Amino acid sequence: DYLRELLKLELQAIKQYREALEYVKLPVLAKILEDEEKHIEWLETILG
Amino acid sequence: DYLRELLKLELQAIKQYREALEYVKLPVLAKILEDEEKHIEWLETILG
Ligand SMILES: [Co+2]
Ligand SMILES: [Co+2]
Repeated sequence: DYLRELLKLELQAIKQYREALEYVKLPVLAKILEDEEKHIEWLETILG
Repeated sequence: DYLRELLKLELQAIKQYREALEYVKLPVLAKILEDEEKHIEWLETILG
């Protein structure tokens, strides 16, 4: 569950860095974004 | 605004990752703190 909630905060993180990338195209949001996709997989493996 | 939002997210995040890293010491989670630690760095720069 805590793992699950970080699984969703990370999820949320994705959708927002997504939109914001969409509107300001700062390369840097780009890189963090990819780090949150990672956090996801790390989470998923740990998770269900 | 979206910048402050992102800021808040990661501050949210950094906070739970810590408790989680607290309750059970899985190096993955700290590996994720350092990431969220870079992002906040970066968010701060964009925020100047
Ligand atoms: Co993350
Ligand atoms: Co982050």
